[PDB]
Parts: sequence; C-alpha cells; structure tokens
Amino acid sequence: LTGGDELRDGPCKPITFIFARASTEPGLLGISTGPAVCNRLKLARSGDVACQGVGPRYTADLPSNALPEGTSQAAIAEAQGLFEQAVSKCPDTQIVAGGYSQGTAVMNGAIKRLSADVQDKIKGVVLFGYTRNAQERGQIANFPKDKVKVYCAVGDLVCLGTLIVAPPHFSYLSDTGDASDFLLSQL
Repeated sequence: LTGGDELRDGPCKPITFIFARASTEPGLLGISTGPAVCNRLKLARSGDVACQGVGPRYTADLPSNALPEGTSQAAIAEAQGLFEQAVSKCPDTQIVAGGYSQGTAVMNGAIKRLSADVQDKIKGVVLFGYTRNAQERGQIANFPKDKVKVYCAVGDLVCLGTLIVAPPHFSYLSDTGDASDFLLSQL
C-alpha cells in the first residue's frame, strides 16, 4: 500500500526499478523524478514493476555532495547491496535504475563496483542532473555507455563539474517520459 520499498517487501516482479533520490528529498523514491518514472513504468507494464528507492542509509544530505565520489560510502554500499539483492532474491527480474542529483553519484559509485554478472541484469539507467557528468565523461564508470541515458538540462551546472544549483536543475519533469521510454526500450 505504501511505495518505494517493493524489492524489500516482495513479491518479485519481472521488472525491478531501483532509484536514488536528490539531496533534501524525503523517503525512498523522493518526491520528484523517482515517483514520476516509477509511475510511468507501472502504467506501461501494469502489475510487472517493483519500485525500490535507495534508503534509509542514503540520507540525501547536502554536505555529502562534496565527498570524493559525490556521496557517502554508506549510500553507495546500500545501493550496491540492493542491486545484489534484486539478482539473488529475484533471479528472473530485469533491473532498471535511475537517480537524480546526488542520487546519480550513488548510482555511479554503486554500479561501477558491481560484478559483470550483476551489471548484465541492469538493462538501463537514467541519470537526471548527473553530478558526476564531467568527472565520468557522461557515463557510469566500468559499465556500458549504451545502457545509460544522462539528462543534463542546459544550464544545469552540476553537469559541468560544479555543485552549483541553478533553475534548470529542477526542469526534469519534462524528461521523465523520455526516461521511462528509454528504460522500457532497454527491457
């Protein structure tokens, strides 16, 4: 009945969407792009999607953006554990994933650390306002470029190797349909 913990709650679904929210967002999926994409996936594949947010160890606090990899080690470990848990708990699931702002740093840090076998189960990843875009040359490290789509709005300065938050950083509602479409196409 409540959202964002559907991998931990079970039952397994054919599609598991794992999402890391932006700094300051409450809850597991957050309150912006994470639910927007989750809900689009559920409309397109009714009854086939589990949405799982990265939390609560990932606290989405502002200061963590300045740490080496752009988020906390705890957040990266939590996300990495959820990818591993999807594959072991639900061997038939196909994973799609995403993040927003700091959550994109969580995704990059976690996915780059996964084995090839678990990476192969992750069919697509959408990154809105990717805070590691410059640092990672527009992809996730140690993971295929063609499985990632980055949404960096014009003038969203966090994609330029800064932590400056400007208005285009909040313009991603208009990209959530494209993002859902990309994830569905990868599935």
